[PDB]
Amino acid sequence: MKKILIIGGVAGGASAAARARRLSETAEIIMFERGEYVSFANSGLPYHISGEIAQRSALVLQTPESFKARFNVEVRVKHEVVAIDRAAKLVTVRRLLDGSEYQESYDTLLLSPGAAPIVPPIPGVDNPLTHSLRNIPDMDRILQTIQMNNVEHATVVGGGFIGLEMMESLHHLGIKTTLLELADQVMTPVDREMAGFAHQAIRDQGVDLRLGTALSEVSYQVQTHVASDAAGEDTAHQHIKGHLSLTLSNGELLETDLLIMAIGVRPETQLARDAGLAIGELGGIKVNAMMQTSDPAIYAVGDAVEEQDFVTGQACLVPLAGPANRQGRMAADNMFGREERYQGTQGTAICKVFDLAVGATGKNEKQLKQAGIAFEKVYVHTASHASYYPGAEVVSFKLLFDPVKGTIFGAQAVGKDGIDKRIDVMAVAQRAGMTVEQLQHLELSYAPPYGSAKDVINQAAFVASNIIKGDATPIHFDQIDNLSEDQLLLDVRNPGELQNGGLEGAVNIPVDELRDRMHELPKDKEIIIFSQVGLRGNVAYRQLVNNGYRARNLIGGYRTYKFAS
Amino acid sequence: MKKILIIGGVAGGASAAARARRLSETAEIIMFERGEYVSFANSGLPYHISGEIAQRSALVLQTPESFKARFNVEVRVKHEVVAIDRAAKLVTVRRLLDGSEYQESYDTLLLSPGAAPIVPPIPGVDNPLTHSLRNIPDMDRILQTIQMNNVEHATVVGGGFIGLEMMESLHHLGIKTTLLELADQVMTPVDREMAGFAHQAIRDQGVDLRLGTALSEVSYQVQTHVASDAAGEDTAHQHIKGHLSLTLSNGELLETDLLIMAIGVRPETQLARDAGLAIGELGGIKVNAMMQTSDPAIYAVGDAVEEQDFVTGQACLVPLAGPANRQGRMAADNMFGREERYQGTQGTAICKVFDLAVGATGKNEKQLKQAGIAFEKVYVHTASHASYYPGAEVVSFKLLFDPVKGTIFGAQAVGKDGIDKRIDVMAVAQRAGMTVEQLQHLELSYAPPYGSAKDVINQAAFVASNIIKGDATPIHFDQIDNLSEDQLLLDVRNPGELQNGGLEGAVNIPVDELRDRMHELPKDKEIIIFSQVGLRGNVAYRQLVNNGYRARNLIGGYRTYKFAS
Ligand SMILES: Cc1cc2nc3c(=O)[nH]c(=O)nc-3n(C[C@H](O)[C@H](O)[C@H](O)COP(=O)(O)OP(=O)(O)OC[C@H]3O[C@@H](n4cnc5c(N)ncnc54)[C@H](O)[C@@H]3O)c2cc1C
Ligand SMILES: Cc1cc2nc3c(=O)[nH]c(=O)nc-3n(C[C@H](O)[C@H](O)[C@H](O)COP(=O)(O)OP(=O)(O)OC[C@H]3O[C@@H](n4cnc5c(N)ncnc54)[C@H](O)[C@@H]3O)c2cc1C
Ligand SMILES: CC(C)(COP(=O)(O)OP(=O)(O)OC[C@H]1O[C@@H](n2cnc3c(N)ncnc32)[C@H](O)[C@@H]1OP(=O)(O)O)[C@@H](O)C(=O)NCCC(=O)NCCS
Ligand SMILES: CC(C)(COP(=O)(O)OP(=O)(O)OC[C@H]1O[C@@H](n2cnc3c(N)ncnc32)[C@H](O)[C@@H]1OP(=O)(O)O)[C@@H](O)C(=O)NCCC(=O)NCCS
Ligand SMILES: [Cl-]
Ligand SMILES: [Cl-]
Repeated sequence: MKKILIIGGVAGGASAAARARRLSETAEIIMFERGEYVSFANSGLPYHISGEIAQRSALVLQTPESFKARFNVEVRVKHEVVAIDRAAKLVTVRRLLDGSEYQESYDTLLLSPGAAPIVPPIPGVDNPLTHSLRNIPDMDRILQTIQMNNVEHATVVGGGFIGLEMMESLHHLGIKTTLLELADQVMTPVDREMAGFAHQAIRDQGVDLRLGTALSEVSYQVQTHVASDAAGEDTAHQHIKGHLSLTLSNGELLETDLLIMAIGVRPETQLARDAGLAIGELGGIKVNAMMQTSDPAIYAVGDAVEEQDFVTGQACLVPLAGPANRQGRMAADNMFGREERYQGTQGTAICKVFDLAVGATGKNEKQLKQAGIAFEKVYVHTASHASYYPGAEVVSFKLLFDPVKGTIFGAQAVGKDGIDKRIDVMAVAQRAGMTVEQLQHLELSYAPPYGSAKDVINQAAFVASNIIKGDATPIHFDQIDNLSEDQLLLDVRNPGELQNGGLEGAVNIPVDELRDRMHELPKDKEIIIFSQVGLRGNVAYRQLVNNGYRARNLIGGYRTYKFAS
Repeated sequence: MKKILIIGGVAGGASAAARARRLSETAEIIMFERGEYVSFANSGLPYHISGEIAQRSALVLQTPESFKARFNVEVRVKHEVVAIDRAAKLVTVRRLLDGSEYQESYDTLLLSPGAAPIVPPIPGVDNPLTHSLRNIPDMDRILQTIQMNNVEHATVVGGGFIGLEMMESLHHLGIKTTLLELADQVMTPVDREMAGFAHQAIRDQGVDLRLGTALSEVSYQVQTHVASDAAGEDTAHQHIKGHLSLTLSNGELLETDLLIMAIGVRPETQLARDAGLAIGELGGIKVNAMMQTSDPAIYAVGDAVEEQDFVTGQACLVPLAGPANRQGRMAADNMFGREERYQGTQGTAICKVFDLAVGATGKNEKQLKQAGIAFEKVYVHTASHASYYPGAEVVSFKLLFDPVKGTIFGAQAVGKDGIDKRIDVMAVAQRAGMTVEQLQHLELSYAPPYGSAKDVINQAAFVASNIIKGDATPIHFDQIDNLSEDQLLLDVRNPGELQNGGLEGAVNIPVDELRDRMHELPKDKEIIIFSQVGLRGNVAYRQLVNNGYRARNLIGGYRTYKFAS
């Protein structure tokens, strides 16, 4: 009989306990959870706050009792592991109900303690109106402040998925909200020009979005005066729990009834550092492909561990649920001696931003330049399904690739429909090792309500392949303001379109008149073309190079350029 | 100048015309179309009938004048090519206005004449109330008979995708509909147990669905009595364009005001036969992977041609638009000497069936059985996204595979949401050569409005892999009604579920009471287990097999079983 101990009872740990039982009826399996619940839906938390998930019960998927009855796993809630004594193969456990302590032995241990919200060195940030969100109790504390302090304005710090989901929820409740992000964008897995779509959706919701802005100080002021009907004052706009006064990195003041801190999570490494387990250079527990720590009897999974990046093989931190469930499953396997290797993380993710979804997988352009990896990029703006059918929405899609070998580095997409499907297709093609040239041959579902004869993904593969083969010559949005004297900017859109915007200094020849008016264009200038989304631009470009011009086409067209600034 | 001639100005021909122009400004390009429209949305026609697509102009994507302005292609509408003289490189062309003819020389010809609806040898089939649907004038004639003959009841023959779309579209106009199909199922790309979900959806809408049944005779009866208000009669339910009396294959009479024939299409091969071009055994034009016919100067693309099945590499006929459009473009590359090879057809398809979508890629189990290829299947019935999030729907998913090599032969999926996404991911996985064991490491997008932490596809990969590894032992819906004396049937649902249907003779032990009650099961029999969807069944199976019983779990559970009859 192996005795298996599991630390943490949610995505990594609960996943390991269940698989471990299916693998062996003779193992004793004990699972410790310092909180009151196991198997709850962390991802549900922001949606219960807005009432979108109306029922609290929907957030709890198993109980200690249901884990005993189904899996004969002893789940101990309110029991926090406080030490691991490796040589003795004993853990010390604390019963949070009374503070008493006991020890328990293991043959093998799995650590899945997750990652804790990041506490920023901001004076005053510890106070009755400031909260992070990790679990059900942090959610109740948020819900309680909202009710009790009559919250009418809230501020969210941080523009990753947790902070956008909080921003969205609080907006759902009619709360006026301010989002502060220190970066120049929300959602760092996408690149800044892709984020410009979400920035405008956020601003059209009346949210006060402050990018490039840090929170420097928090001042909490207790309310000393309770207004009352009996004293004939208005009480509707009163805050009995107090007031926050925020000082920002530019000395401006923000007044707020509630502050959500959502600036990232840090792996839970204290048990593991106290036990002498190796920690990586990002601050996560270090594990081999088999998710074994520096002690071969101890395994670790999920948001506490560093993972290998699929694309680069380098270490990364990717706190998502998919990888933690599949890791917990595979450490159970390994713990019965199956030697299964985890295959690295692409960091496939997707976040709801009001009516938009913003998706990415693999590496973005900031991560590629930083590691010195040479790359090329394309943009398409193509209907989510046959345009002539109702409800079609523009998907803006970025593909990043090796301009020689055609390796896929990453893909990003933003828009109001079909985003999860395009990201999921690129995730599988990258994982399977397909090159951009091979992407051209994908054979995806087409009927008018669901797709289009040539998909979003096929169009992107043709535009990228045309670059790789020398059939297209690109210029990008960040190059096109900076033209030299042997370049002539040509706009191939129709004249009426120019009023929504265009570029300073452009000659206008509409694409469908170009073949005839082309002698107006001198052959001793490189002609720098642009259209609305890049498509008519390519047609023109082809016409020109077929006639001996030197030319470039603006990838993603004016649309990309416009959301890039 | 190369002189390029193109027969057919829609999906194959038009794609090849536009590509060919991007390839060369000097090439003379002439494209003949026997009808009045080029580049029209064939797929949109049933949708404009219903009024789902409100304006006829949405079905027309180019015009001869747009094709000449943008691409300098001379489109000749109402010109029909009536012969090819290959040895002289001349086609004979008929002007359908006049009946006059001429010749036109070519350097290279492309045939993309499509496929014609199949004409059944039924007596009486040719009459004014019976119509098939290939193009805009077909569509207009159906609309005309609808309005003129005050259609209140119609009959559709054929349960393929066009027949299904026309049934929905008629239902949508308030027209009572009967669907007749000779096979035992609608939508033959999917297996009969998957189409059972579609049968229920269609019946639920009050459509009269008759599987297994052919049309034997049609009788058209012209109307001699026009009811009038002046003679004080009810004019409301009259049909001045007459009446159809249909005789069915089992003797029954069916009376209807309109008959729609959608029994499939047949490649247009007459021109290719008269010219001596090779024709394959399925009756389509025979091409190599460069799209070239038996004459090197003559290419052929689209519905008129036989393609190469991705999975087996034998011949098939797949009349679908994505392949047509990518074949056309590659043919034009080949005409300029680029020697590109098409990579075979997976048959990826999806059809909207009322609220349901039914999709497939690859080979089905009928087709694998016919070719004598050894396979295995799994079913899963998994929420389309996190089910604690509103809107989740059940995706019923079938994976066909090689039970020893893990090769992916095909996948099928039915449900009200997320179908296009799951079939797309499978088409990508199969195309890139992943095996079922590799599917388990797919990292798909997860946020609650869009997926779940383990996607539908991961769940199906785990269940197939358990079977390959020997960790699961399947029984299927069509074996479970048998059962020898060495076998015992165990339902592991909860007692209240047995009220919604069960399997006669089951012993019921709920899985959550099974570890304590297991001694009730004798160990000298194989315990044949079922739960609702297969999931609790697997938990059970593992407990028994870990205690030294012989057992099998029913794959897809009672749900797959139920929809199989
Ligand atoms: C609001 C929110 C929304 C999210 N949305 C998504 C999403 O949409 N998509 C997605 O992929 N991911 C999302 N995530 C992330 C996903 O929840 C995590 O990546 C995943 O839960 C990590 O699993 P884990 O097992 O590593 O850690 P956790 O799920 O954090 O589980 C760790 C458990 O260990 C317990 N514990 C820690 N130390 C001890 C100890 N010493 N003794 C006993 N118990 C201990 C903790 O209390 C915790 O309950 C979201 C997270 C949050 C907070
Ligand atoms: C109602 C309907 C709905 C459909 N829905 C879908 C769907 O949802 N998804 C999907 O993938 N596919 C769908 N299809 C199929 C798809 O439209 C076809 O696969 C694609 O059109 C075939 O392209 P093609 O170029 O081979 O044929 P076509 O589009 O049929 O074009 C051939 C053209 O050649 C012309 N022609 C023939 N002979 C001559 C001649 N001798 N001279 C001059 N002209 C000639 C014909 O008039 C015709 O216009 C649908 C088809 C129909 C009819
Ligand atoms: C649910 C949870 C308790 C684990 O239980 P689990 O039994 O391993 O998981 P599932 O219910 O997903 O079932 C998976 C098993 O069922 C099997 N299965 C799934 N569908 C099946 C079907 N229809 N038929 C037969 N077997 C099936 C799978 O193969 C797998 O078993 P295996 O691992 O032995 O191959 C756990 O992962 C969890 O606590 N997660 C919720 C919390 C969380 O993830 N939070 C993160 C952010 S939201
Ligand atoms: C549209 C049609 C005329 C062909 O036009 P086309 O110019 O080849 O096709 P598209 O608009 O799809 O453009 C594809 C081209 O633009 C390029 N492109 C697409 N988006 C781009 C972008 N944003 N930037 C740069 N280039 C882009 C692609 O690379 C491709 O050019 P390439 O083939 O030389 O690589 C033709 O397919 C047709 O008549 N279809 C309607 C009929 C039909 O298909 N119906 C069947 C059932 S609905
Ligand atoms: Cl454009
Ligand atoms: Cl079940």
